[PDB]
Amino acid sequence: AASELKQLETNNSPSTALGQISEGLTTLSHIPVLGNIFSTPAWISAKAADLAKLFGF
Amino acid sequence: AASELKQLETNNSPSTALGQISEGLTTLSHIPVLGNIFSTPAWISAKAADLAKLFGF
Amino acid sequence: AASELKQLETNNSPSTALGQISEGLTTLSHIPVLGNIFSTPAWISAKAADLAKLFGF
Amino acid sequence: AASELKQLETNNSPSTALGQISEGLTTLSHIPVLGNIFSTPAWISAKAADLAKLFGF
Amino acid sequence: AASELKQLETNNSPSTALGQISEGLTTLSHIPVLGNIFSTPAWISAKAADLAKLFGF
Amino acid sequence: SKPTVQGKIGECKLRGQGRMANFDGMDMSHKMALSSTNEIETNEGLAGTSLDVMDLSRVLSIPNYWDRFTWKTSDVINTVLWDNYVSPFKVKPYSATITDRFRCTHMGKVANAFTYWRGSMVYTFKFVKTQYHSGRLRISFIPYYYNTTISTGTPDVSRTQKIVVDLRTSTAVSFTVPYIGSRPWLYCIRPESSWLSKDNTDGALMYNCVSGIVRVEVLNQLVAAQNVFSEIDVICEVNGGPDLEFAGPTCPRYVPYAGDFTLADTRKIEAERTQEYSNNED
Amino acid sequence: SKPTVQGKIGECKLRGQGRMANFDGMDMSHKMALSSTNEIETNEGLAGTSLDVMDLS
Amino acid sequence: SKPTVQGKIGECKLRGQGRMANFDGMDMSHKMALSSTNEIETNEGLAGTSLDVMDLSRVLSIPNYWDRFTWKTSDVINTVLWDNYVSPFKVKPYSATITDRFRCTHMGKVANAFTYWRGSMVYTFKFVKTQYHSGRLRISFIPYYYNTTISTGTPDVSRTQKIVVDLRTSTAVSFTVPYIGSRPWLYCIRPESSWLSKDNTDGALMYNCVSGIVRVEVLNQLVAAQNVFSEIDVICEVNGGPDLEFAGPTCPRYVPYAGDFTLADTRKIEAERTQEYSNNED
Amino acid sequence: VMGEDQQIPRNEAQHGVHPISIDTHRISNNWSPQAMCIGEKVVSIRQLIKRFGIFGDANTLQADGSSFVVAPFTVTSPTKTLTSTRNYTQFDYYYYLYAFWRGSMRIKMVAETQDGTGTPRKKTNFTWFVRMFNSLQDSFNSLISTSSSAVTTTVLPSGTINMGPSTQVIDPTVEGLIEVEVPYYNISHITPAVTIDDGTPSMEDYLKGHSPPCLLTFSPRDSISATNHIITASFMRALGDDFSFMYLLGVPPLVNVARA
Amino acid sequence: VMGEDQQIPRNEAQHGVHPISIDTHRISNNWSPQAMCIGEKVVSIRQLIKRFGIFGDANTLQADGSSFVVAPFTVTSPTKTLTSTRNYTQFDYYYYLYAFWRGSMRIKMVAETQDGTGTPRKKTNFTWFVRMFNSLQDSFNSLISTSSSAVTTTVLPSGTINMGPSTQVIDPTVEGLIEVEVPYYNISHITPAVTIDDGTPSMEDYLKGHSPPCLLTFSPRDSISATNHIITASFMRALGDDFSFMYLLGVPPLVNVARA
Repeated sequence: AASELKQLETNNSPSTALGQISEGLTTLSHIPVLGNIFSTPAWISAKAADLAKLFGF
Repeated sequence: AASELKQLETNNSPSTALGQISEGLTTLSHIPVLGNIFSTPAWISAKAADLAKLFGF
Repeated sequence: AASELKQLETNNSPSTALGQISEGLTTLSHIPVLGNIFSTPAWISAKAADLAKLFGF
Repeated sequence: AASELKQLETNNSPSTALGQISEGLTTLSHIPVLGNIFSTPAWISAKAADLAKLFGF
Repeated sequence: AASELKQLETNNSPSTALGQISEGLTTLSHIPVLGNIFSTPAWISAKAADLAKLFGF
Repeated sequence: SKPTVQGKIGECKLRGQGRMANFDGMDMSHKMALSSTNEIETNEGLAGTSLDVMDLSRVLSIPNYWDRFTWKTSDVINTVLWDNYVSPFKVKPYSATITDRFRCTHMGKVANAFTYWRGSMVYTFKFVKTQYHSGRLRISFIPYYYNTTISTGTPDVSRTQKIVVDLRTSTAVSFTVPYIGSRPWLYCIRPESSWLSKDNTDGALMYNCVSGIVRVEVLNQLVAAQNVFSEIDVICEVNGGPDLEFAGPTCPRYVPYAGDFTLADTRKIEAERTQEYSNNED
Repeated sequence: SKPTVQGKIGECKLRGQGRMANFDGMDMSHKMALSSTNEIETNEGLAGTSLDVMDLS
Repeated sequence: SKPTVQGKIGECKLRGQGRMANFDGMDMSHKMALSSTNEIETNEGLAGTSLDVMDLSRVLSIPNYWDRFTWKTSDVINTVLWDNYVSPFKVKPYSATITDRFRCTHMGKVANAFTYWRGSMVYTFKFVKTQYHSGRLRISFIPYYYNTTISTGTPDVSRTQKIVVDLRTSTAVSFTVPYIGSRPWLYCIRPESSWLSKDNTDGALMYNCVSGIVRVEVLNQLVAAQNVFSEIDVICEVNGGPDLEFAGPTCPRYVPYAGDFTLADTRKIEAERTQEYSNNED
Repeated sequence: VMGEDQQIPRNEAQHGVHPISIDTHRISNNWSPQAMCIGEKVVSIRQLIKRFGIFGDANTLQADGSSFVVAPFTVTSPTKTLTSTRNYTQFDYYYYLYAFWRGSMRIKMVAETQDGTGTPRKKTNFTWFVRMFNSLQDSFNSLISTSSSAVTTTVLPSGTINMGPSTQVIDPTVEGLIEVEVPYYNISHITPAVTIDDGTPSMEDYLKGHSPPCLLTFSPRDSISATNHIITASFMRALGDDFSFMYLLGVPPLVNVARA
Repeated sequence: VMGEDQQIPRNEAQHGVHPISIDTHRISNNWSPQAMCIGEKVVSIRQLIKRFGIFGDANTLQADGSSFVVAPFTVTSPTKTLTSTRNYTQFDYYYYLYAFWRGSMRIKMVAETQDGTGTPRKKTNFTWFVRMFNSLQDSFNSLISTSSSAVTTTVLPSGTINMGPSTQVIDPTVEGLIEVEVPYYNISHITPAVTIDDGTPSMEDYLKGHSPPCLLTFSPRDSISATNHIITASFMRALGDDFSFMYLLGVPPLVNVARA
């Protein structure tokens, strides 16, 4: 979520990169799995800065 | 589109560069073709980050 | 406070970093103390720039 | 225009630089001429990116 | 003024730096003088860019 | 923690909408499509070609028929066979009887919705004749001369730029008429418009929208074999040169018309339509 | 070209005025002076001394 | 994916409009032109010159006629021939009979719409005479002396800065009068304004807007040959020095007038206009 | 200049091939005409058609439980009179020079509340529910009314607004104008530049691809009353940023519009 | 100081050439006068004219289906009275020192609703449709009314608002003031600083280039009623950021304005 909100600001669009001609693109064999790049929320960490905020400081 | 929205923010204007004296500029022989720099939309890609978002993550 | 407001803008979220799988994270022994990274407000300084503003300039 | 709008954002003020003590500044002999740094509008260019937008892409 | 407006945006707070423990800070002997870092307004300059704007361009 | 705000206060102008009348910038529409990124792709070949046909130069340069005139064996030297106003505003009455409906060309369709015009015009003449017809013509461009009514005297042939063509075996003549004016632009206005007359002289002010005239005059009388029709029908075609441009886009003045003209034109249309879309006869 | 928006939607709190009761921050006044940059200069000697007499000490 | 917002909440002040009264900043107008980027180009030569004529120094420095006075063979030594208030506010009554309409110079046009003035003034005298006229004049600048009514006594000639000119063959005298005051600025106010009188003494407070006077006095009586007119008409011209500046722009006090003045002035105007725009006689 | 074959083929003329100047000089230009006097450079119809114009005519909701229905891609055949009074746009004007088109479409609308003819009007102070139907199934078919205009009024049937189609809720008191964009969502990459003589497209026209399957509805969160509470609206439209016209054709006849 | 040719040519005086000081010292200055007491530096008329001032006078819509028409570039000849009561601007004041000008123009307007003279006024609660006409064709010609002011009132003719010209819709309840900018869109790069004795420009004046072809219309999305529902407006104007005055001329006569 945090990651997506950030990218949305930098590119001012959900799209992360430059386009590709559609004639040469295939994702027919692609099989998505539950664990990915956006599956882990940023609040799950123990870095000093994060823990202080977690306890209300 | 994404590309244009981005440039519009950085220059806070559609204009991408510095001007040129008009007396010495000619585009009389210029012939535009359908395929250009803005003809390919950014959502057409298979980069890891893009595919995850595509499937709703 | 100033520090937190700043981080909130850069990451456009309170979260300061990338996430970590929750199964392998433990803070059971962690004991928070009153003095931390956010315990000292930024207005408490004598740097030239700050003192001028302090006196109303 | 584009140039001025840009500078106005970066410095969040029309002023482009740091000040100078007024006692030692003189522009008595300065004679302004019609052709300057802001006399040429940014839309007058033939760079690839600009021409595509010009034709509506 | 311009200088202060700028710093206020970057730090999104008037405070320019990191804090210091208050127990060890003393400004008892500090004597402020009229001439400082914020005493000279940014519009007082003759740099090319500034003079053009000054004359309305 | 949830700190209290202490930063910058921005200045903002709300918009009920943005760039509505402009071609560039940004549009604030909500998207009805599932994707807030919906946008179809554009490339060469979509409709048969690699070129962009929306570019005005691709439209203005299409050769269009416009008028015709006759050249007879009895027209004496110096007879003016045809005059035409040098301007892209090619919009005229359907005929001498129907003056409230009009014909046009691609240049006129465009001019009919613009404020200014610049550039050259291409003129093409097609002489529908025989190799047994012979005569010489004088064809010229006369900057800022319009007609005997609003112009002083007659043009001095000696000071006029021209081409003298010996027509015997040839059948086509072609050339480009360059932009000539005191200003970088001329106005887009029909020559016959009533707001151009000044002192009871129709079109007296057209020198603000027309650069002059192209003229065809007889030099050596046309002669023809006794066994061929003694007249030549001359077709006149016109289109824009590479530098023909316009500047102030607005509302069109005249608009597309799908109604009728004449009882005889409608019968022809019906006969052709029957031939074009029947399964038998209708 | 004029692409459809697809970026970030900000969150904003409108102010009828800002920092009215505070000594620092920013003021949102419209300037009646010809220059939106109007600001007089401050220096030593204005009224006979180099010290700032507004300082409580 | 469409994540829920969790970032920064800004602070914003809405504007019904921005910088309306200022010369710099930004304007929030919607553009009616097709391009949201519409802007014409500026360069040297547009109207004949490379210099920017909107710069006040280009306007203030234009030499302007202002007044004239006579120098006679009978004016004895020490006779005050002419006095003038040192200030850019050159706006006076059309004449002795018409006091509700006025004449001005470029300095006055500007001063008529500003709060403060600084700088020097250039004075130019043109003696319309002959090479057979001879005499010496005393021409000076007297800081903070105005007239016998609001100033104490008469100026001490010995303590006055001046030029003593021997006029025989020469015909022109010129010099610049520098800014002299206790403050960095003086107010822009007409010397005759009624809000300047204090104790039944007109203009008693003008020392807050006028720096003093320029004066011309006779030193050696003018002598002339018996065969030449025994009087010299002296033209006085004035304009701003390189450092003449103003500070607080506002509304103008007086405004352009296109009406009439006198029955005799209108006949002259009509006669000249006939000569200027006729096709015969009107 | 003169010969048996001086004529220049159409396709070559579209590449800039032209006869020599009667002047003998080469044809040339630069950008000073536009920069010194106009302030911009106009070179394409792709630029022109993106300008919004008024769409529809005298639209109102005066019946209980009424709504607006819009056919965003429809273009009406030309007038057959000498007193034309309809609304024209840069889009439908240049439409007549081409045989094909493709792309999204933008619609905008403003609206007021009124208690009778000639009485005061006030900006609608409530939200609007905007819906889009695309599948050629039960809901879409029940909405088709061939004799109605591209901007018409009706009481939406049941099995329409309660089925959950693409829905965008717009609050005018905060957004100002209502602005929405309809995608191309077409069965192929191009559509014939067809024209409708009377009204709107039928099922056959959609199945043929003569128009993308798209019917847009605008419903007010207010109760209408024929007797004393009506809503007066005005719609505008313009092609989206990915729109194209293709395949040039010849011109049609013209006529002046009603002036009075 | 004294001679047969001490006079300094006009063109040289405009380069700063001046006679020696009666003081003998060199003329000098610095920025302390402005920095210590004023807070800014004023050096050009190009700065002054960008300030907005009230344009027009006592403008109202009290007739059914009425609108405002504005001639943005027009400057009226000077008063011929001793009781002048019109509105003045920094723009029309310095206009009289030059022979030529060029550039865009900015217009702004505010408006209220009122049920009669002396009764309460309320900010217009509806949208405004602003249109610009430029071509010297049918629409523009039907709008010309030489005897009307640069800010006048009329019922727009048909073949005007339905033809799709440049159109910007502004919602006051959200934008505050109505702000629009008209481009130079001129036939050449400069225009004579002409003045109109009575009213507005005619076709001949436009064809001659005495004023850029520009007529701006403001139409309210409300129903006006002479009897009890009127609209009271106020317009303002100022030259755009690419505007210039050129070729200095001599000054005109002056007069005081009506004070009371």
